[PDB]
Amino acid sequence: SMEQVAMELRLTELTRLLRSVLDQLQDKDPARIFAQPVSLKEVPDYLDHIKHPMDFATMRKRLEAQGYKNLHEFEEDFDLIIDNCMKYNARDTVFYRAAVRLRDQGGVVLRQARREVDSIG
Repeated sequence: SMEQVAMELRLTELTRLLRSVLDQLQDKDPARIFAQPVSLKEVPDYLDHIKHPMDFATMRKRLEAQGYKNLHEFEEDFDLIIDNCMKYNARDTVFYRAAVRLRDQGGVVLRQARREVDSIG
């Protein structure tokens, strides 16, 4: 149907905008601390601590399959990156501190993303 095509075009355009958002957020992680999944070979107890691991590569795979239906879903995954790190790692660590800085800098990007999503529909 044409209605299904139009819905698919909207999903495509949202995907484009989320890819730009994802790039901008990942730039706020210049140390690449959040670039890849925590390795269960290197941190074998991780899943006893963190029930829903997340990282930028994992988000990028979901995005490229058009797996985010709305901005809320995308934000959920970004917040997992930050919140998982702030639980597993202590306050005095470079990991925790990177997460705080990513959260604070990313908030700015996400504030304008939300306006764009709503504005363009």
